[PDB]
Amino acid sequence: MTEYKLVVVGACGVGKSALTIQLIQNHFVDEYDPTIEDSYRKQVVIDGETCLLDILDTAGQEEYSAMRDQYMRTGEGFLCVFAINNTKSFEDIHHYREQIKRVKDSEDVPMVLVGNKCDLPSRTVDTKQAQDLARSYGIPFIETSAKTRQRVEDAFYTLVREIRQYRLK
Ligand SMILES: *C[C@H](O)C(=O)N1CCN(c2nc(OC[C@@]34CCCN3C[C@H](F)C4)nc3c(F)c(-c4cccc5ccc(F)c(C#C)c45)ncc23)CC1
Ligand SMILES: Nc1nc2c(ncn2[C@@H]2O[C@H](COP(=O)(O)OP(=O)(O)O)[C@@H](O)[C@H]2O)c(=O)[nH]1
Ligand SMILES: [Mg+2]
Repeated sequence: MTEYKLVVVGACGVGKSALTIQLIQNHFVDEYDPTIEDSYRKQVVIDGETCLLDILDTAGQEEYSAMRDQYMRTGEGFLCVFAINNTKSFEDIHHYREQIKRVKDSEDVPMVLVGNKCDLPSRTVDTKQAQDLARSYGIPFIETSAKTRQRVEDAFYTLVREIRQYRLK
């Protein structure tokens, strides 16, 4: 099958692991160990194509090294996650995109911006604000809830679609 290497990035606590485990296992994990970084695979059919998703759930220590860069560089698309009730995690998005552009050495990298925890009532980041930022980046924006599973498949499948478009260009 066709493999897609996805990398889930974003601040501590935004829901990277919860989103990943929701997609793979269809259940919601609270308080998942923030130090554990793993890759998860799933075979899925997206727009008629059988896909093997290989999803890196980034975690643990913020590390910069030639080795780490090399590893990140193998990522084909990046799910850039913030939490809609945490403004700092949203303003961190610039940094993550900066590092992605740096290691991929391109201003064109498949990316999807994800505003997670959209089930919560105490939003601090407006949907429109994130939409406008995503538009400036030229990437899709989707709000998700790893808790209710709202748009979780949409978020990951949108990233696959972005990678497919990049490959065809
Ligand atoms: C909670 C738990 O420890 C956790 O999940 N994480 C996630 C990974 N990790 C991390 N953080 C940051 O930015 C954190 C920030 C706050 C303190 C200082 N620092 C700078 C900003 F102010 C925000 N950044 C990165 C990071 F860039 C990378 C990484 C390293 C090398 C290259 C690349 C290339 C592309 C990438 F997408 C990433 C990513 C992610 C790269 N890695 C991990 C980071 C905090 C702990
Ligand atoms: N209400 C709500 N809580 C979430 C959601 N996603 C993650 N969480 C909670 O936020 C905390 C951090 O999530 P986690 O997946 O560990 O974040 P990570 O550090 O980015 O991997 C956990 O307690 C989760 O239960 C969500 O969509 N809604
Ligand atoms: Mg985690």
